[PDB]
Amino acid sequence: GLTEEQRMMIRELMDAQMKTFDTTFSHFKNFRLPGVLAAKWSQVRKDLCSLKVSLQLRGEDGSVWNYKPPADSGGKEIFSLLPHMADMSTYMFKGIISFAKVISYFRDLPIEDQISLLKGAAFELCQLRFNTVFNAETGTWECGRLSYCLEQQLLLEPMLKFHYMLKKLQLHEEEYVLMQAISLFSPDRPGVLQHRVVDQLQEQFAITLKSYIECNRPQPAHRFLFLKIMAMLTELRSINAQHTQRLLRIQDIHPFATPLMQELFGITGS
Amino acid sequence: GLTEEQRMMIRELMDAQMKTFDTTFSHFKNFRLPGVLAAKWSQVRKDLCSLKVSLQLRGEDGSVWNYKPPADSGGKEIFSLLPHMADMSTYMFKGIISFAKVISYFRDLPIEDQISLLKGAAFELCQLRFNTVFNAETGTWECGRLSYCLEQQLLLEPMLKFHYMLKKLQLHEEEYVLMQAISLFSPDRPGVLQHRVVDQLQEQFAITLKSYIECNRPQPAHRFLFLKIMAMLTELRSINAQHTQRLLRIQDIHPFATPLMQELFGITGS
Ligand SMILES: C=C[C@](C)(O)CC[C@@H]1[C@@]2(C)CCCC(C)(C)[C@@H]2CC[C@@]1(C)O
Ligand SMILES: C=C[C@](C)(O)CC[C@@H]1[C@@]2(C)CCCC(C)(C)[C@@H]2CC[C@@]1(C)O
Repeated sequence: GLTEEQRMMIRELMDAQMKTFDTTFSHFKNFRLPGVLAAKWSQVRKDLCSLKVSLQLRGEDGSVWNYKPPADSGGKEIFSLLPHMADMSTYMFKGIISFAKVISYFRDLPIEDQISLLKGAAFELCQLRFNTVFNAETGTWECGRLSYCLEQQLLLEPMLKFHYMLKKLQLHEEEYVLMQAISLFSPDRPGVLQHRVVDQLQEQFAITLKSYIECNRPQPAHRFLFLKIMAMLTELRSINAQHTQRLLRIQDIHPFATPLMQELFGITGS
Repeated sequence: GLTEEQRMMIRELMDAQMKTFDTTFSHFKNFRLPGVLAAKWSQVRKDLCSLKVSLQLRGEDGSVWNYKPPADSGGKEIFSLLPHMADMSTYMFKGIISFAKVISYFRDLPIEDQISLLKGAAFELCQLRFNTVFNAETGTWECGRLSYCLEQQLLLEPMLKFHYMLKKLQLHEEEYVLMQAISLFSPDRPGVLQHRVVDQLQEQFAITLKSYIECNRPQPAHRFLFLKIMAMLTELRSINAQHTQRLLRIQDIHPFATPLMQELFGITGS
């Protein structure tokens, strides 16, 4: 059974998730949309083609807008969805930042450790929240009135393979929010000072997740599930590192990062 | 055979059509689009539902936007496409006005007869030009990078039955432009003073059309084609009258007419 203080730990995480995760994306608004009607470039081109999606906008009246992205023809058209994706990423980053500020274990860390942990894990927590709205049967992220549909060679892309593999473990809401906590409290992010405090905090979150699975998942299909989840978190950290490199390469030739993204990625504006 | 001065008549009409009809709609731009995300009303509701279309925007890069209109739920949502349609109608009206100003038979009329003829026939010439880009097999008006697809009970709507019936006569470009001339030079529009001059001008255009068909269409399928075209022009005049009533009813509860539309429909702004 879960100890008393582990139940309180899950409850506060679930509470923060309920307060800061707008599952309907109802307040995602005023976002940009695609307009109507050398070796660096070769690599920026490869960075974007494997993450191509179409976009659908369902209106409150019942109207539907659908956007199909263009094929790569050797021009700026591969950047048509970057302003919108920056707006969605920024909205998601804001929810992740609010999620961390509610958690007591996070407020009690020094503020300049809070910034270091958020800078290192904001992308990972965003991907974990996006997995809960991912439809693996249709390959679409269903974000309330917005839908991002992927245009099985796509599973070669580690980000897409991550979302398909994670969705198939069929995790509970409690397991997702504990994954967010373990990723957020990674002691070994750049600039973390209280690595000792963050380490034992992460260990308690992992122990709680381990005990949660052992108490609520007896089926043979969930054997080694905790170890499967931990391996997924290691893969997500790797995806976070390669995705940061992609963003910085695209930012080099075609700026698109919002001020909040610039802050999280260390861009000073000079 | 066509007389010498009839050949010159067709040539000037064809010349004006070539100069003023942008068949690719390349200069139709900066138009509005639907936003993203009592007994008068009952009749304004019936006026709009039978003319419902979806909208597709093909970009130069290869991207495609598609708009599906909402169903009627008893609200303002039936007016979502009115600003765009007013922009398309205004662009088409401008081409029709430029078409008339090139024709010598039109410039030589007094200017306040030119305004009366344009006020009475601008809608009809617009519909005739739209028929040349109508695809009866798909029910879509293919306007270059824009496509307006109709959402056979629709043939009950006289405007849609007109476009299907006219397209099936498979008229030449010369026959279309002569239809435009006969409609433009209708002597019996409100405010026409030189009804005698306009009458014999229209008669010459009809005689030229009659002679054109007799000289270039010997096939049994084109028997009575001139009489079929003349009957279509009478039907178009009737459609013009009922459509003016629809527009004025919609303008009463939901203003949408551009300044050019207001001028053509006699709205003073007071
Ligand atoms: C900020 C990152 C990028 C490269 O500019 C866009 C990544 C984007 C992203 C993960 C961005 C966040 C929203 C959502 C719908 C989950 C998409 C799925 C499609 C993908 C992978 O292209
Ligand atoms: C100005 C008139 C209206 C009522 O506001 C719109 C009419 C509109 C119209 C004839 C307007 C001109 C362009 C095009 C694509 C031919 C459409 C076809 C669909 C239809 C019939 O709804």
